[PDB]
Amino acid sequence: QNITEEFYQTTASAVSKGYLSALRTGWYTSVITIELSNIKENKCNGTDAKVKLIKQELDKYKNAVTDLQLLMQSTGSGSAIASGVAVCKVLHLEGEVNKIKSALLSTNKAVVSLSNGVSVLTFKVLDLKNYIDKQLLPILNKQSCSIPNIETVIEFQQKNNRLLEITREFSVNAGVTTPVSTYMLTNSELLSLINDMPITNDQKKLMSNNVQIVRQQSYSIMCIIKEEVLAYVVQLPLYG
Repeated sequence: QNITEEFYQTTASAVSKGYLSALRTGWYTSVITIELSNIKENKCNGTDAKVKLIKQELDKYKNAVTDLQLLMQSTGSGSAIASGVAVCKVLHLEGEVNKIKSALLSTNKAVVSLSNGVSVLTFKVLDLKNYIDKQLLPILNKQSCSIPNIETVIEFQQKNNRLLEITREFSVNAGVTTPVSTYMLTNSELLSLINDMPITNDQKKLMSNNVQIVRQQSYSIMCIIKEEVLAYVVQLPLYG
């Protein structure tokens, strides 16, 4: 007799699931990118605890990258994610990934015209290469490993945690996840994407007020790792 299961429910709002799904008229696809460091396993004189912890965190960084590389090689028309899948194909066209990277070199957001006709908003939500190439490359790219003070270990785990969780969600879901978690797209990132969507301001108010409901109506789709860029497509509903 519990009719609540037929309703999206948040702390302040509820929406009928069938009514919301029926109102959908299209999909909006965005490209979410994480900048990665292409670093091989460097072996040097590692004795103390802090070096072990960094290399253990580094190993998990390497495993997550290789796991996602196996996903992109792994993984139409009538599918619920056919919109996002089509965008992934364009990203596989040689030259698109560098185009997205060039536009995100100075900002974490930029509108990019692909080489199929679609203009797609692109985000860079995490810059791991910048952190690794400036805080860890000087320490470990040596004959004898440098000593990273224990707070550097904590910082790197903080930043690396998001990549591991994203890899974990993609691995157990075979590359397609719903609802879109806060690790795929934080609330701040999701609200920013909504504000730049080609919809009305009232629609932006509707989605911004109900971010949790938007997550349950959206998909996150793994696309590619290429040229130090991890790219996945977030597919958001359009009610127009």
